[PDB]
Amino acid sequence: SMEQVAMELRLTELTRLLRSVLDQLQDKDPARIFAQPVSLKEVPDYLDHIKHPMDFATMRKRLEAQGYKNLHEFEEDFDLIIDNCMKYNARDTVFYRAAVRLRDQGGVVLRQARREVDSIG
Repeated sequence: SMEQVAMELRLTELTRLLRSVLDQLQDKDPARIFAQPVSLKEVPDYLDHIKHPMDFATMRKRLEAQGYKNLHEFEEDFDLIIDNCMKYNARDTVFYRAAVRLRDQGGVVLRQARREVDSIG
């Protein structure tokens, strides 16, 4: 149908905008702490602690399959990255601190993203 195509074009354009958001958030992680999944070879107990691991490469795979239907879904995954880290790592660690700084800096980007998603529809 033509309606199905129009819906698909909307999803494609959301995917465009989420890719730009993802790039901007990942620049706020210059140490690349959140770039890849926590290695289960190197942290063998991780899944005992963290039930839904997340990282920027995993988000990018979902994004490129157009697997985010709305900004809420994308933010859910970003918040997992931060929240998983702040639970597994203690306050005094470079990991925890990196997450706090990513959260704080990403907030600004996500605030305007929400306006753009609503604005463009």
